[PDB]
Amino acid sequence: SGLRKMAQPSGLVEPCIVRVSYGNNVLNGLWLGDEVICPRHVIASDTTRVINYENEMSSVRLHNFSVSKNNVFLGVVSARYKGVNLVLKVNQVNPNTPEHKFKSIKAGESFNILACYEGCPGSVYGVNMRSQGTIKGSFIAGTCGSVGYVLENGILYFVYMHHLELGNGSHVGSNFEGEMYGGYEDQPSMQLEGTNVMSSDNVVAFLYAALINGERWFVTNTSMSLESYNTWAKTNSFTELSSTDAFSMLAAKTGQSVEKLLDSIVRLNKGFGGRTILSYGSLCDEFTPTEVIRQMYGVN
Amino acid sequence: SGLRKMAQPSGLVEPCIVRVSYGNNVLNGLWLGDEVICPRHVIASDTTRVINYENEMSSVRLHNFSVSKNNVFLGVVSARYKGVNLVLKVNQVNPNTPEHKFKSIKAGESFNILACYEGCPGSVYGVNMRSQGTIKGSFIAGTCGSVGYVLENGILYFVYMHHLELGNGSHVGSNFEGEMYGGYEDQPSMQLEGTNVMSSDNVVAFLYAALINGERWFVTNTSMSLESYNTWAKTNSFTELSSTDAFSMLAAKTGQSVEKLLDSIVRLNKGFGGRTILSYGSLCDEFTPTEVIRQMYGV
Repeated sequence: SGLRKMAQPSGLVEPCIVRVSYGNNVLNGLWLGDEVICPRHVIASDTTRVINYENEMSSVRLHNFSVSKNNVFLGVVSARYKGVNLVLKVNQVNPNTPEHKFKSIKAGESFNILACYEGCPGSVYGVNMRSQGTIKGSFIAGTCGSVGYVLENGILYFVYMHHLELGNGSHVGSNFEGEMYGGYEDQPSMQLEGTNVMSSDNVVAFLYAALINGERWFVTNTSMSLESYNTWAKTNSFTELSSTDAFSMLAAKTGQSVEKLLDSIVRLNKGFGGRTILSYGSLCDEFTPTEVIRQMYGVN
Repeated sequence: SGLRKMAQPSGLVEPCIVRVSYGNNVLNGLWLGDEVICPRHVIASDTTRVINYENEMSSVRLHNFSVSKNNVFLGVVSARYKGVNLVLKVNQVNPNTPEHKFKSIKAGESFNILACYEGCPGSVYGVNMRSQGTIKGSFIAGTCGSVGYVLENGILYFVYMHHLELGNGSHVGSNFEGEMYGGYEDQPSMQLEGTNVMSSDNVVAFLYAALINGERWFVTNTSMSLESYNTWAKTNSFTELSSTDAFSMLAAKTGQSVEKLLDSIVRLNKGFGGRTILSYGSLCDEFTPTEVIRQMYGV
């Protein structure tokens, strides 16, 4: 069973998705307790040109918001910005609010996206946060407000809320404190993403998955120390490898030390030639050590 | 923008998942009404040797089954085989049984898998049915009994239950009528998969997505008519293309009419020459035209 991207189940999250419209703008929000959070650009008069958010808020009329789960309509009793998110106090507590926390995702970490269309959950898939604070997902007009979440040992953390797409196609969102990942502005502007730095952690994990799957052609039987690799990485847009401790059970299971995979990376970064790994034509950094271990052995 | 294999939400299915054990075997079952369905091989006293299902059925002792949700067990009142599925009547109705239907998936069609580990929902991902009736999923020991479903216009359909993995890594399961997709036997035998036939309409969809996503290297100053492509298709493990009717909007926004993409397929089959398309080193037939259209400019 090769390496494919998965999402954790979505059932705890689905009951919290609501439809939010204001003016001609429609998107999704997240309903926990007596509050609904959604991108603040929903109250903007024209999201196509620069927005003066202070003015849009001063002119705001609460009864112009339409917030709904299905046939359930939520009166908005107040609205305030919390960074790039709008927080709407509403007249009903969501009876299906799951127990949860909030946290921010770091470069190289994976999480789940529940893509929603006008208030209706549509799909779910796994993503991985890139160094510049963007993700390579799949969002179309109307998916703003979609929610990113991760479950860790029974704890549900909400971690992302979708805002916009960069000119280069990458996707940008915020955490629930309202800080935009990557620092990008919620405006129609020419901001650039910048150069992305590959996660060595995840690429080493990708190669272990390939070994476990029966592909070993990139195996060198020559090992590169963690220090030599790290100096090489600072100069080739890859992150410094923490320690080799995260791969202990993977190295034991395949018989390949991390240092041999490090040597494989330096060589494979030159180019796969006419060969592939897990059907990819180049190194993949989308899978974390923990994703691979669960997917390959399932002990989580 | 962007193309990813996605799955439809699992909230309706998760409450139906249960742990079913018997002997040294532990796998998953689907709990609907007062019945639990699971792969009948959970009854095998020895899974390393050919299984005689009549004998395992004759000597069954209902008390040896253990069926539970969370740490809560259910009583097994009876057990019968329905094709390769084991059906167990239990002493209790699932109060969370969603409204549902059952249907069979055809070659080239996509559906969702809710991968489960010994009674517990662990992950959700989309798959697509191969010509020989198998899927390329990610199932590891303990995920047998995982469930395949599809949502269409608000109607939930259960379509697959996972049984086993063939020597070549391909995955085999049955429908809810108890028929194994592809007619494979539910035995620990070394049966082969058979020649895999690539779905053409899905490959064109994929190439269209690559165009929309910005890759053009594979597009050339050429066109291969519907009729001639369908001819090459027949002797090169590829299906026939009914019409170009499905691609109107894709062909319209990319500016590449279908017959040009058909030409690309014929020429990529021999290798990408080291290049990639949406990151893959070979052609992908895992996405249907509808799946791609909905993700490209939105429905």
